[PDB]
Amino acid sequence: MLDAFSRAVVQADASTSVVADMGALKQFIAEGNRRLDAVNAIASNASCMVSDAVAGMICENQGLIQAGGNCYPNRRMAACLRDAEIILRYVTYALLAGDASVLDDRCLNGLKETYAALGVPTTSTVRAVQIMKAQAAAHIKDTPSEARAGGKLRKMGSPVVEDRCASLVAEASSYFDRVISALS
Amino acid sequence: MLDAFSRAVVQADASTSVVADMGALKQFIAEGNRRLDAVNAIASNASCMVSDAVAGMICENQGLIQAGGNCYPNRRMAACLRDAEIILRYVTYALLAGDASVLDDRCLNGLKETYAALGVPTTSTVRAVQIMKAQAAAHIKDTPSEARAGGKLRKMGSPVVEDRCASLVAEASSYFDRVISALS
Amino acid sequence: MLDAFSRAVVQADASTSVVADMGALKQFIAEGNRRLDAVNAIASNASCMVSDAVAGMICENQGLIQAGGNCYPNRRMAACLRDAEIILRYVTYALLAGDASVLDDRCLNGLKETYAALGVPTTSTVRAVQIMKAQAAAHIKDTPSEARAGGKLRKMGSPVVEDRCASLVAEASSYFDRVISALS
Amino acid sequence: MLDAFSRAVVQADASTSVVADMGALKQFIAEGNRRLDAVNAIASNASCMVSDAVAGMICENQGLIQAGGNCYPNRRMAACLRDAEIILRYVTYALLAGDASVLDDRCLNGLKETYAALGVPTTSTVRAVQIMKAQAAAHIKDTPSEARAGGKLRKMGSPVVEDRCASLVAEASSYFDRVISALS
Amino acid sequence: MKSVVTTVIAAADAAGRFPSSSDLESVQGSIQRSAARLEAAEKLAGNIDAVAQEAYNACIQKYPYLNNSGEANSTDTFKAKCLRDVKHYMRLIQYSLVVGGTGPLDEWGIAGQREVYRALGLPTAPYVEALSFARNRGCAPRDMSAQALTEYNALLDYAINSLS
Amino acid sequence: MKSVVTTVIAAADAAGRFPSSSDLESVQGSIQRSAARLEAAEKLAGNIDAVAQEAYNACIQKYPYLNNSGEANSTDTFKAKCLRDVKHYMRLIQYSLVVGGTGPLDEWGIAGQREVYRALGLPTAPYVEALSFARNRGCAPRDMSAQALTEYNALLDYAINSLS
Amino acid sequence: MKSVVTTVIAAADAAGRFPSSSDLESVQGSIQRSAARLEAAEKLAGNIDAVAQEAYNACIQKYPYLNNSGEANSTDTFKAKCLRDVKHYMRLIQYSLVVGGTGPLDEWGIAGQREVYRALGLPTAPYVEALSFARNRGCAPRDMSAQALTEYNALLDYAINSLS
Amino acid sequence: MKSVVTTVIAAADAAGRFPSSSDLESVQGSIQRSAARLEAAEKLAGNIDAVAQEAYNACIQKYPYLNNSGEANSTDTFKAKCLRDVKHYMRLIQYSLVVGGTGPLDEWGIAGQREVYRALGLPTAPYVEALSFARNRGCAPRDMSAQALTEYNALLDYAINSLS
Ligand SMILES: *C(=C)C1=C(C)[C@@H](Cc2[nH]c(/C=C3N=C(/C=C4\NC(=O)[C@H](C)[C@H]4[C@@H](*)C)C(C)=C\3CCC(=O)O)c(CCC(=O)O)c2C)NC1=O
Ligand SMILES: *C(=C)C1=C(C)[C@@H](Cc2[nH]c(/C=C3N=C(/C=C4\NC(=O)[C@H](C)[C@H]4[C@@H](*)C)C(C)=C\3CCC(=O)O)c(CCC(=O)O)c2C)NC1=O
Ligand SMILES: *C(=C)C1=C(C)[C@@H](Cc2[nH]c(/C=C3N=C(/C=C4\NC(=O)[C@H](C)[C@H]4[C@@H](*)C)C(C)=C\3CCC(=O)O)c(CCC(=O)O)c2C)NC1=O
Ligand SMILES: *C(=C)C1=C(C)[C@@H](Cc2[nH]c(/C=C3N=C(/C=C4\NC(=O)[C@H](C)[C@H]4[C@@H](*)C)C(C)=C\3CCC(=O)O)c(CCC(=O)O)c2C)NC1=O
Ligand SMILES: *[C@@H](C)[C@H]1/C(=C/C2=NC(=C\c3[nH]c(C[C@H]4NC(=O)C(C=C)=C4C)c(C)c3CCC(=O)O)/C(CCC(=O)O)=C2C)NC(=O)[C@@H]1C
Ligand SMILES: *[C@@H](C)[C@H]1/C(=C/C2=NC(=C\c3[nH]c(C[C@H]4NC(=O)C(C=C)=C4C)c(C)c3CCC(=O)O)/C(CCC(=O)O)=C2C)NC(=O)[C@@H]1C
Ligand SMILES: *[C@@H](C)[C@H]1/C(=C/C2=NC(=C\c3[nH]c(C[C@H]4NC(=O)C(C=C)=C4C)c(C)c3CCC(=O)O)/C(CCC(=O)O)=C2C)NC(=O)[C@@H]1C
Ligand SMILES: *[C@@H](C)[C@H]1/C(=C/C2=NC(=C\c3[nH]c(C[C@H]4NC(=O)C(C=C)=C4C)c(C)c3CCC(=O)O)/C(CCC(=O)O)=C2C)NC(=O)[C@@H]1C
Ligand SMILES: *[C@H](C)[C@H]1/C(=C/C2=NC(=C\c3[nH]c(C[C@H]4NC(=O)C(C=C)=C4C)c(C)c3CCC(=O)O)/C(CCC(=O)O)=C2C)NC(=O)[C@@H]1C
Ligand SMILES: *[C@H](C)[C@H]1/C(=C/C2=NC(=C\c3[nH]c(C[C@H]4NC(=O)C(C=C)=C4C)c(C)c3CCC(=O)O)/C(CCC(=O)O)=C2C)NC(=O)[C@@H]1C
Ligand SMILES: *[C@H](C)[C@H]1/C(=C/C2=NC(=C\c3[nH]c(C[C@H]4NC(=O)C(C=C)=C4C)c(C)c3CCC(=O)O)/C(CCC(=O)O)=C2C)NC(=O)[C@@H]1C
Ligand SMILES: *[C@H](C)[C@H]1/C(=C/C2=NC(=C\c3[nH]c(C[C@H]4NC(=O)C(C=C)=C4C)c(C)c3CCC(=O)O)/C(CCC(=O)O)=C2C)NC(=O)[C@@H]1C
Ligand SMILES: *[C@H](C)[C@H]1/C(=C/C2=NC(=C\c3[nH]c(C[C@H]4NC(=O)C(C=C)=C4C)c(C)c3CCC(=O)O)/C(CCC(=O)O)=C2C)NC(=O)[C@@H]1C
Ligand SMILES: *[C@H](C)[C@H]1/C(=C/C2=NC(=C\c3[nH]c(C[C@H]4NC(=O)C(C=C)=C4C)c(C)c3CCC(=O)O)/C(CCC(=O)O)=C2C)NC(=O)[C@@H]1C
Repeated sequence: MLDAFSRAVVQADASTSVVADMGALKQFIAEGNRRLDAVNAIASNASCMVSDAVAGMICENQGLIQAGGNCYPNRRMAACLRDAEIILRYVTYALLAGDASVLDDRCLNGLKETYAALGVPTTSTVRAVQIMKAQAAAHIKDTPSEARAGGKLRKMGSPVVEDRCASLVAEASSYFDRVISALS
Repeated sequence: MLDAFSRAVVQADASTSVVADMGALKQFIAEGNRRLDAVNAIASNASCMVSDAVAGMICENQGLIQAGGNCYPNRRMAACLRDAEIILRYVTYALLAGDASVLDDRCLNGLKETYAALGVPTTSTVRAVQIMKAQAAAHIKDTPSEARAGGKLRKMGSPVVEDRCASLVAEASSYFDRVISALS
Repeated sequence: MLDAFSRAVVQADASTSVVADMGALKQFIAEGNRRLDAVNAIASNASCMVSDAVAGMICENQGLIQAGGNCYPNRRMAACLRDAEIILRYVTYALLAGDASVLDDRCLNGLKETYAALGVPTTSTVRAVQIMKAQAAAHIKDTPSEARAGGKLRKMGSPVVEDRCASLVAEASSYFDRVISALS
Repeated sequence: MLDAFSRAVVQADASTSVVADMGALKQFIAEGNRRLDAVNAIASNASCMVSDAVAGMICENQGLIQAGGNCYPNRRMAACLRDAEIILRYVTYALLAGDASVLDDRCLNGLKETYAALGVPTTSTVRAVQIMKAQAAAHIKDTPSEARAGGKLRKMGSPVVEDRCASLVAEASSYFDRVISALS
Repeated sequence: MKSVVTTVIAAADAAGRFPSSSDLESVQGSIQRSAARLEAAEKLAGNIDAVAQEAYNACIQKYPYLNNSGEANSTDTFKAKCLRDVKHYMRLIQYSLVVGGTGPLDEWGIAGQREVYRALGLPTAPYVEALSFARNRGCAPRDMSAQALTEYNALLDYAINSLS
Repeated sequence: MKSVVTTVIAAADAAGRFPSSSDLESVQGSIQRSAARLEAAEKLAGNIDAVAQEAYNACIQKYPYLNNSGEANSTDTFKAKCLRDVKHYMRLIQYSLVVGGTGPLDEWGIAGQREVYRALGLPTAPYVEALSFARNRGCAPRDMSAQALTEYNALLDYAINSLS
Repeated sequence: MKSVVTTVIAAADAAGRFPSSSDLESVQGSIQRSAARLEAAEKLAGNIDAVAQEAYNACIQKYPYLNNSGEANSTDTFKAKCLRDVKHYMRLIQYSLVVGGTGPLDEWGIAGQREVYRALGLPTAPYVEALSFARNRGCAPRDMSAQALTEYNALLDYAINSLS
Repeated sequence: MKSVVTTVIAAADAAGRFPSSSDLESVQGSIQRSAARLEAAEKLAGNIDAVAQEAYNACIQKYPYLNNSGEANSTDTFKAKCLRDVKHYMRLIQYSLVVGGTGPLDEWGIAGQREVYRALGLPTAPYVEALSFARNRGCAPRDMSAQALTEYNALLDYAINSLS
């Protein structure tokens, strides 16, 4: 796998040239502590996120838990919970690395085809990923609502700035969006 | 794998008949010492042949050692030298056995597809094989030139006949041509 | 494994010196065709030797084929027949090599211990091997008796010399004796 | 494996108590940069260390490279050069972790018994380890002599203090002393 | 036991490598972060009894049914063991803070926990609530610095996620 | 298919080696021994019908019961097939003489023979007797040179051994 | 490709773990150590030709025989390739400084290097000498900061060891 | 130890086989070829000092730089080991001639040679030049028969190739 820095190196090696622009990478370092917080905000809340996302996928499409549904029986519900957590885990890998390659290589490649063979509806999967995308954004910004959290509300306590890590939110989102692209 | 003799037996078995025409096979025996020399001539000079053929392939195509070239970086140059040795080794098996089946079965089968998946360039692969083909012919004829060999020239000192084993030279070349056809 | 020549080499290396005394080695080559006939003599009659030897061991000890006997039931008789063939096979290897190392390393090392844990009676094993030794001697000499062979007598038709390959007879016997020594 | 910190944790868990005195451990952090230089000093000069030390073991004991010697022939010398590097590698691990457990678990345990079975001479093994211990100390102090180094002298260029990291030198030497004790 | 340095050593050993630049870099990280997590570690070391008592109190207040006959907090032995369990987790968190990896919590708390509580009919919700209390309880700068509290909460959430 | 050259090529390939000194040497043995086994292969090629016929005749005279109703030589079809089988073995022996290794016999005759005759209720003793007759039949110099006869007999014994 | 972050990600994935405490600490190392190694990377970026040229000159100075007929520095093509090779290593070192792991140097320089040089009959001493010259050449603060020079020298010693 | 007979035995044993047709043929080749290779093995055993001495001299004449301070032929001890090394190879070649397989060269010379020479900074070009000189040196019938010279030269080339 690659990270933000080895990505720049691979692009430089394509022309057998030294890496000259180290500005975008200097900014990577400058926002390093932020990035660490964003990963911490997802990892720390992963279990709540996954269960709430799969439960939300289900409450929006009851067919999933009725007769013939792909979250039925217990074995399938458990497999689905597992998958949502796997996808979230590789997304957090990508965010910590600053590069999608670990997500592409080890999670998304061949996944659509795997689900097709199995009959796992990619559309419901996309929805669970959409919910996790929204969860992640709010945890990174440290602005989760009580409405969506209940007694499970967590606050991260990271040092606040006006943009609330807008760029990292966008980056995190792009990774979820890669998942969604891959399953469509 | 088959050899020259089991090849004949396979052809006889196709009509469930005894092997009666032993002319070509008594001839194979009569030229047995020649064949061992020819195999000795290639095997003894194999390292020099492979490095010179790969060097030749490169000096005729500098693209291979520039950015994006398939003999770049060190890992790829090494894999290429390895492959040239492998191909030559299986050709020498074919020549020792007097039959192409070990080469077809253990080396050529599926190789074109392997190379296509990796992006190993056919034009250059064929060229390396072409040079090894010319090398082999010269070493079997025991007429290598100081011009191509320089300080590394080797003379086999085998008993000379006028034709200089033209039959074995043609056979050796046929195996190299099988490689080329297979890669084509 | 070693052969007669690599054995001499190993002893010559012990004093980092060349192999100068080619005396016993020229003799080895000189007896080459004989040795080949001796191996052919055992290999060609191997099934008859094994069945006769195991049958001989049993007719001398009927306890072996009664309840509690080590050749009872069918599975044990089969195992014993197999073992006799295995031992004879390695003895033929040693004879072909002109050195015991293959017999020692691949067959005899640990066999006493294997047999003691299984309860395979050493005395009966020795007897089977003794009979095979006597068979081998006669077949190498090409003097098997009608008395012992019955309808299954085989004559090798090798070129006769007065001592009837006494040297090679003693050698084969020495290998059998190594088996008996290791199982004693 | 354990490190300096988990070793303290393990000692606290024995009385199922919290880790209260972080005195030695605040000290560990304070000297952390020194420790990293010390590991750099050894890793960066490992090849020179290993070759010089094995050649030293040898020039002090010519029996090793004569017939019967444990560094004869080429294969054994290579095995020895390998083992010296392996031991050095595991010592550097212990130094980086600040705990011998990785050295004990993965390298030293069972090693005296393995060498005993092999006939690898403990007295020579100890001397090679002795020279590497001497090398490491000088490299960690950044005071190698031109005498022992010749053209291959290396200066690390770390910030100098009076005691020249006396603590870490003692720690490093204590790991080398564990290896010697394990074998002797 | 998993820490910064045992993770990179394990990785290097798997590849037969000497410590190299990224290994040393990783260890510089533990040096840098040590101040924050050891601050937490000291705070927890010096106040572990009180931290655990109130967290245990919280879960029992959340779940009064545990005091009922035949339930997990109904006898004196039970009450004693439950408080003890909460304290066990806090001590392994303290361990993990010193180490800078989840190693101690992984090996001595989490591994086997589900099997044990299943066998004993111990509900996991009280464990989660006790840890959840502790997780929401602290505030910086009153209890410790913001970064030390981050380190503390992170290990609590880690333990919470292992039961969730 | 096993012969002198395929064996050493296969061994060389397993270690990634070019043919070397012992491989070339081994093939010289094929050159030297070819005269004797090809003499035998040519004698057999030219006279295989009569050779197989008398071997077949021998096994039926040893086991007249095969001619009884319900037995393996009792019909015109059974008789033809039995003689055919004997000829098959002689032909594979001819092949093994040409090749100089047991490959043809191994692959096209011995492999599966025991399952086939078991499945079909064919006793093995008449096969053994047919081959055994053929093994005892030849004499040198009458039928071929002494060394050609050695090659011929060795393959017959090899076949016999495979059924015994 | 090995860096601080890919090493801990790879270890977490093998165990099916989210990034945890020790993984974030490791990456904090990258944050701290990046200034020194990126300083060296920028200097190398701006001056790699001169750095490589003088390291190449030094190895030829050490081994004049390389200029002799049939030797590896004896023709114009040979001379140009040798300098190019020296520059390859420095560029890979530049890459490794940016990444903060030996990744680029492992995969694109060291892997296969022994096989390539053996095949072409290229001696390894001049490579070592060119890298050794470069190793001993720098001083701080003239060329770069002391810690930048440490990162630079560490990768040169890494390459030197891979050839020794 | 690889030879004609151990190769076919190893192959037979792998398959649970008695020695058969192609095994005995193979050994016949060793009988036939032995006269040529034992001629060489005798010529070598009786003159190895002189043969190794002029080979060594040639590699030093080719590479005078080896005599310079700090180079691999500069001290008396160093000169003695290099010649000793040249003689080692010729002695393993003598063994290989006796055996008729590369086994002795394989096990006692080639195995580990790369790791040894790279560890000690020993250039391989002079090893190759010494063997190359010996390989080009001989002529027949002057030094031995043309076939004995063939056997001699093949093992020299086999050793050269292991280093190239
Ligand atoms: C079924 C009837 C049904 C649901 C179940 C629920 C699913 C759902 N959740 C969100 C949004 C979020 N969920 C969050 C999760 C958590 N917040 C916490 O503090 C804890 C740690 C954790 C577990 C409860 C978060 C942070 C969000 C972000 C929004 C917010 O206000 O916090 C959505 C909306 C997703 C979207 O915007 O597309 C849904 C659908 N909803 C149901 O209908
Ligand atoms: C790059 C500028 C370049 C080359 C490198 C070179 C490649 C090349 N080589 C040949 C032909 C042969 N090479 C041989 C090799 C050897 N001869 C020896 O005696 C030693 C043992 C060994 C290693 C050097 C041999 C025997 C030949 C046969 C021809 C001959 O000997 O004259 C070719 C020609 C291919 C052909 O003839 O079709 C090429 C291109 N040439 C380069 O331009
Ligand atoms: C039980 C009643 C009983 C026996 C069974 C038998 C066992 C036995 N066999 C021998 C000696 C030999 N057997 C030989 C075997 C064969 N000869 C052949 O020609 C075919 C190919 C093959 C299978 C029948 C041979 C060659 C001998 C050598 C002696 C000889 O005259 O040929 C012995 C004697 C062994 C000894 O001397 O210790 C015994 C005990 N005998 C039984 O009593
Ligand atoms: C054989 C005749 C013989 C030897 C070979 C040699 C072995 C030896 N070496 C030492 C001590 C050291 N070697 C060091 C190695 C190096 N220094 C460097 O700068 C480079 C990078 C590297 C390789 C050359 C070092 C650092 C030392 C420490 C001492 C010092 O630097 O001065 C010893 C002494 C061991 C001891 O003290 O017990 C020996 C024996 N000596 C030989 O006689
Ligand atoms: C968006 C992600 C957040 C947010 C993040 C910010 N974090 C800032 C600083 C900061 N964060 C940490 C913790 C981090 N570093 C580590 O080493 C580890 C664990 C190993 C972690 C989790 C530290 C140490 C620091 C620096 C100290 C400090 O500044 O207090 C930060 C300020 C710096 C910057 O602007 O980049 C921000 C903005 N803040 C937000 O607004 C949302 C909620
Ligand atoms: C084309 C390949 C050559 C060439 C070859 C010839 N070799 C001839 C004879 C010969 N070769 C050997 C060595 C060979 N036999 C072995 O057993 C082994 C290894 C175990 C080897 C390498 C021997 C023993 C002999 C026979 C003795 C002799 O003639 O000295 C030969 C003559 C016979 C024939 O015509 O077939 C030829 C022609 N000759 C050439 O012109 C090119 C260069
Ligand atoms: C004791 C074993 C025997 C005996 C053996 C003799 N064999 C003699 C010569 C001989 N044998 C063979 C066949 C052998 N050579 C091969 O290459 C192969 C298979 C590939 C085999 C089985 C040959 C070719 C020859 C040489 C030609 C000939 O002599 O007809 C032999 C005479 C040579 C010598 O004295 O060593 C003997 C004595 N003789 C005996 O009396 C017992 C029964
Ligand atoms: C005994 C080992 C040495 C010695 C060591 C000292 N090093 C000191 C400071 C220092 N070293 C480094 C490099 C190290 N830290 C890293 O993060 C990495 C790679 C990731 C490495 C290799 C740094 C960054 C520092 C601190 C900055 C500086 O001081 O320039 C040091 C001074 C601090 C202290 O006293 O502990 C010492 C003494 N010094 C010696 O005398 C011997 C040769
Ligand atoms: C949950 C959001 C989904 C859903 C998921 C199901 N997935 C099922 C099986 C399954 N899933 C994967 C992909 C997963 N494994 C991996 O290794 C990786 C990445 C490294 C991922 C993403 C695989 C390979 C398999 C098959 C093997 C297995 O069972 O683990 C599954 C069971 C299918 C069945 O048995 O019928 C389900 C139910 N299903 C849903 O309804 C939502 C949309
Ligand atoms: C060099 C300083 C010694 C010496 C060393 C030899 N060791 C030989 C074999 C050998 N060594 C080890 C231990 C090594 N392998 C490991 O996995 C680890 C720790 C992780 C270590 C330290 C083993 C297991 C073996 C056997 C397997 C193998 O050969 O790799 C050896 C060869 C002995 C032989 O085969 O005859 C030597 C020469 N010998 C010396 O003379 C000096 C004192
Ligand atoms: C408190 C939040 C709970 C509760 C807990 C009880 N636990 C009981 C027994 C028990 N607990 C553990 C886990 C503990 N031991 C350890 O070694 C570690 C980590 C190092 C931990 C967290 C174990 C292994 C056991 C069984 C062995 C033992 O008796 O200690 C327990 C007694 C139940 C019984 O004996 O059946 C209780 C009551 N009780 C509560 O009300 C909430 C749910
Ligand atoms: C040696 C003198 C024997 C002996 C030999 C006799 N064989 C007789 C006839 C015969 N033998 C065969 C088999 C033979 N022909 C082959 O083509 C091959 C191998 C390819 C072999 C082994 C056949 C087919 C025949 C009939 C045709 C013919 O006459 O050759 C024979 C004539 C009398 C008879 O049929 O029995 C003799 C005397 N007889 C002996 O008693 C000694 C020991
Ligand atoms: C410390 C004062 C040293 C010392 C240093 C000198 N270096 C000189 C020239 C020089 N050095 C380099 C390598 C340097 N440039 C780089 O770009 C990088 C890494 C990216 C490094 C390590 C170059 C290319 C040059 C030539 C161009 C230049 O002048 O910078 C130098 C001038 C005289 C000379 O060439 O030797 C000095 C004095 N010299 C010392 O004696 C102490 C130990
Ligand atoms: C053939 C016409 C060559 C040629 C041959 C010459 N060789 C001369 C001397 C010489 N050669 C060797 C190597 C030889 N001795 C051995 O023991 C072995 C193998 C074990 C071999 C290959 C030695 C050791 C010597 C010196 C002792 C001696 O004279 O026998 C030679 C005499 C002058 C000289 O030293 O060069 C000749 C003429 N020379 C040629 O030009 C053609 C091509």
